[PDB]
Amino acid sequence: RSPWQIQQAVLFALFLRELKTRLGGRWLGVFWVLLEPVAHIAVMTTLFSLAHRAAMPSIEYPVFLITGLIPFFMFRGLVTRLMEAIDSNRGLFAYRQVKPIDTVIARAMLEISLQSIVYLIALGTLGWLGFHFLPVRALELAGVSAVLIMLGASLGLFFAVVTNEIPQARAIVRISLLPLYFVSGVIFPVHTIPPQYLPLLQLNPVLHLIELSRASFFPQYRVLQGINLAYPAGFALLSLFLALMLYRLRRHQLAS
Amino acid sequence: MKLVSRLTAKRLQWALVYLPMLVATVYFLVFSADRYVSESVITVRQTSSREDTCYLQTYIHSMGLLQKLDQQLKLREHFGTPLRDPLFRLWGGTSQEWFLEYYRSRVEVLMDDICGLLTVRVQGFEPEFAQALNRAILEESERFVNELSHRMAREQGQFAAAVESARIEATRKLKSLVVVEPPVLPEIAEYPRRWYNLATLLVVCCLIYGVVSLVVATIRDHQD
Amino acid sequence: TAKRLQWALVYLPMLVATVYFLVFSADRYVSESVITVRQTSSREDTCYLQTYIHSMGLLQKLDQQLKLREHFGTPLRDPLFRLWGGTSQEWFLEYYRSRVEVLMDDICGLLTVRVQGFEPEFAQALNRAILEESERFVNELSHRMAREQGQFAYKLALAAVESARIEATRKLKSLVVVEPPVLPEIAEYPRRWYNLATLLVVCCLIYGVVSLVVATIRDH
Amino acid sequence: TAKRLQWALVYLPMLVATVYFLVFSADRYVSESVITVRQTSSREDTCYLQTYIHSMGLLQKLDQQLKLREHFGTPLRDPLFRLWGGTSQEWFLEYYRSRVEVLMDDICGLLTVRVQGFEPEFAQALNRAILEESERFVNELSHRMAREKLKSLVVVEPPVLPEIAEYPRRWYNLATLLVVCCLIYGVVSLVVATIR
Amino acid sequence: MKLVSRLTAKRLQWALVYLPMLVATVYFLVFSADRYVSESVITVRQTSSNSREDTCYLQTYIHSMGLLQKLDQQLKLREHFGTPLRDPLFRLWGGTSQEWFLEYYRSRVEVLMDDICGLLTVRVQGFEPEFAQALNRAILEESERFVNELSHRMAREQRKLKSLVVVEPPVLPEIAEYPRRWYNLATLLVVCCLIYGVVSLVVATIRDHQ
Ligand SMILES: CCCCCCCCCCCC(=O)O[C@@H](COC(=O)CCCCCCCCCC)COP(=O)(O)OC[C@H](O)CO[C@@]1(C(=O)O)C[C@H](O)[C@@H](O)[C@H]([C@@H](O)CO)O1
Repeated sequence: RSPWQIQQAVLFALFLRELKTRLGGRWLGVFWVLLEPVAHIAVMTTLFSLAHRAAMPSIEYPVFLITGLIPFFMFRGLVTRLMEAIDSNRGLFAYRQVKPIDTVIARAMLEISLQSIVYLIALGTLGWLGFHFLPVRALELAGVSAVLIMLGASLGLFFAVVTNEIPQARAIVRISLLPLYFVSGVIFPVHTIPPQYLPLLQLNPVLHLIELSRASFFPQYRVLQGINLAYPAGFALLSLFLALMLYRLRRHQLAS
Repeated sequence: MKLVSRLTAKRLQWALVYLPMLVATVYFLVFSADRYVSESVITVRQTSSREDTCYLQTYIHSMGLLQKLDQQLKLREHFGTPLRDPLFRLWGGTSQEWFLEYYRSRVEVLMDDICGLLTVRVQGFEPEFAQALNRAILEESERFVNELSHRMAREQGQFAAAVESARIEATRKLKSLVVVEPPVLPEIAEYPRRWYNLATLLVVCCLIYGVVSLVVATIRDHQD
Repeated sequence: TAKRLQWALVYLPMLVATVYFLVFSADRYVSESVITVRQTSSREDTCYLQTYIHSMGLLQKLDQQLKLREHFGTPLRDPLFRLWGGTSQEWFLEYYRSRVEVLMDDICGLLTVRVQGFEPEFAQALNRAILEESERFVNELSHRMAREQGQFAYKLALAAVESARIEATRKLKSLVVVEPPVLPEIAEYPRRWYNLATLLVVCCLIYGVVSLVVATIRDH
Repeated sequence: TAKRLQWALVYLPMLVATVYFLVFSADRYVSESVITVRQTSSREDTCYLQTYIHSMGLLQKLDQQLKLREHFGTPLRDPLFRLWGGTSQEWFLEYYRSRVEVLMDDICGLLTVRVQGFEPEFAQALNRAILEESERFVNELSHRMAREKLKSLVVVEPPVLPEIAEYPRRWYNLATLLVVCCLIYGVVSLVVATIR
Repeated sequence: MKLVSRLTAKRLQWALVYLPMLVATVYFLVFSADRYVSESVITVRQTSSNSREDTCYLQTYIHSMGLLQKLDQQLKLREHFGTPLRDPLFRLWGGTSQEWFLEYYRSRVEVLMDDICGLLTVRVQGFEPEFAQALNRAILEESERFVNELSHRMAREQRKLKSLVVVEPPVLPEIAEYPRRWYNLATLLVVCCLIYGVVSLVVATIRDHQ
């Protein structure tokens, strides 16, 4: 048996286990992951519909919200769920074909599959309501989505490796995932904030990725200066390098 | 249950990956038709103000302009010439609403809020036809704005010394359209991008095949 | 291999940095001026000036007048802080842009210019040269603006032409100076200690990351 | 050991500050003035005054008028705050900027100038000379602009003769130094104990 | 560290629990001095057109020094504020510096600005009600004189230009607003208790630790 085949086997089994425990005993989690974008959209439109109409009179608010929200939901899930994978299977590390990175990859693939299903369903009901739901340049959208996915998975693995001890710090990162929602262009277009606050917001790679995904989605969408893809690409590459290094070095102490 | 197990990975791959490739490859490289585009940028201005730009943007996708253009250049018979492509062609005998939707899908108007310019891109199966359609749209546009101004001034004159001023206002083209870039003449087709469409299709079918394989495997495992 | 990396990674760059900074460096005196253009009879005019200081035609006029080429190559002690003989025009422009610093106070609406030079008198003379050239630049810009309508054009029309021909010679816009160029006597630059501390931070970062890389690759 | 950081860290700065502030310090009187420039027929002129007060040319005219270089060298007992003889021009500029504090209140456009000196009459004279020269520059700007009383200075609070030395606050400085020195001791002791 | 065990519960109480009310009761009842307050409300208008900034001009001018010199020459504040020998805390000691006199005057005269629509309210404290009213009236008249001279100067360098609106004239108080004796006693009780509880907890844990 090749190492690749046993890797597929262990990933399949771990995916089955983690999909069973991610949703409820009678699949109550699927309702929550379908309803959370709905509640977010309801609150956001009912709070800023006229303001966003005044912002630019060319893009409807719900499609803008979906395109900026579903990738952020996937990124937040990848960051916040990948790091609990170590403590969920402490007792499972006794069968000599199971490694922590297998749990990491299983959780990541599930997060990706679930959010992709949610994205497809959301685009379907958005087109069903008479909105705009076809990306003009879908290949660049796929590229930016892949960059965002790799950045999120790398950060999740990095936080899983570093915070194997001190679980209080785990909680902390979830708190820091709340302001990241309110800054990275998810709610309101970034053309309305006063310009001197701009570069302090431009070190956030998720802002750049959201802006480029929206630009590749809509026809004739305007981006600001310094919203290059090179900065998120380099951030993701460096984060993945450091995460893999730290997992390799601190490998043996992730035992039972 | 039993119907869930009545398949395999190769069967799913043939159902969701290579068959769309076959139909897309025999469409785009064989059955498709070229679509040249012609591009212009216009903006009105008071002689001797984004409102009249809105009037123009609504008027381009209007219905009366479509009737005038069909009377002038006979768009209905032109768009049915490419039988090769049964989809992007205009089937004869269709209703007026579908014709209006087809025309709205062909000519595309875009606005930029920072500068206020109105860009028009017109799709046609011939380059000279696309240029002629763009020029006809522009001249009917200018005629519409001038006719609106003349209608207001003619109503003012119809209310009624001031008669000469009303006649001058009726004759004077107060609002005029200035063309930043004249309607261009295309050389090759650019909109039916075959290879890019095939590539994004490849990404899409790979993704849905992976997702459906995972969910069918988990429902097979749960059903046992 | 646990001590040799520290030797050349930081110890030696630090040592060469200190011997260069304490011995090989040369003085750079800075002349400071504070200006704001005013209409005789506003942010756009000082914006034009701010673009014009870092321009190239002004640099060519200054090179013709004050001969900046030979002076910036005189301090032979510095190999990196002097202008190399027979360099490129683009490198010369970048050197001039780096040696002349222009800041804007938008709330106060004032333009401050700090010009560096290897002699105390040259910095003041160069700053006065930029002042005079900027004044004549805005003056000639207004004159060229009025020249088209002056050259474009019964008795009242000729009277209007006579009354408008003086627009090409009237001094409509004037450069008001708040702080004239100064004559320094102690060099402000280089700031050896802050650059040294920056080298401490950068060298520590590179040493840490390369130590992590080596410790990771060690058990492979 | 721990007594080395117990004594040499916190005590010696306290003896240094005690032997400086109690005997070696020099009293510094301060005068204050509150002004605003207004046209007789305006924040730009206020900003002009702000950048002109701390300038170079004004320092040269004031050194010609009142010779501050001689006045700031009188106290030999204070080695820090006195102006050392034969120093650089730039250090003289920083010394003048430290000795003349200007504050901007932009909710109504008010300039306030506090001038420190070792003599009270000298401080008042310096403040009055600064006010007069700033007014002269304010109208001279418009005179040079219109050459090829346009403006006036409104004096809310004229320069005031001080009677007692407001600066330096010896007890306040000693107390805040003591607090920081103890804090520093606390943090270094905690880390040096928790490293063990 | 040996003195930590000395601080028993009965001791720390007499320390900061009871002592403070002893000194507060023997000060606020038999040693303090009454301070009558006169309140006026003004605003300067735009009559010199042929305006919050002039109100802030006035706010800076009231707490100035030249006005204090004028008022000291006019009504002799320095000898008046040394009248109560009973209370030294609320009294102006003789022979003090000019800067301390300025700080005392700034403490006695309180100026606030209603900022929604700019109303200048002035409260003046004095040991006699008629003196407080007189000081308020003198402040208002010097205020009007300065705001008129504020323009008279540039008019002369280049008629009552500006004007002072008196919404609420300086009233004559009957009873003294300050000091609030029983109120200060109640807040003092609250604070002295809170700190006693906190320090009792900290002395208990430092006794248990060592
Ligand atoms: C001010 C910024 C915005 C306003 C937020 C206001 C905070 C809400 C109020 C507190 C909501 C709340 O629940 O508290 C939070 C505190 O907010 C944060 O996280 C700060 C987020 C910083 C990242 C922001 C990046 C932005 C992203 C841009 C790209 C967790 O902290 P906590 O005090 O509750 O933890 C105490 C635990 O009991 C024990 O943890 C320890 C401890 O004592 O052993 C251990 C460890 O040191 C650390 O976890 C902890 C401490 O020291 C480390 O700050 O203390």
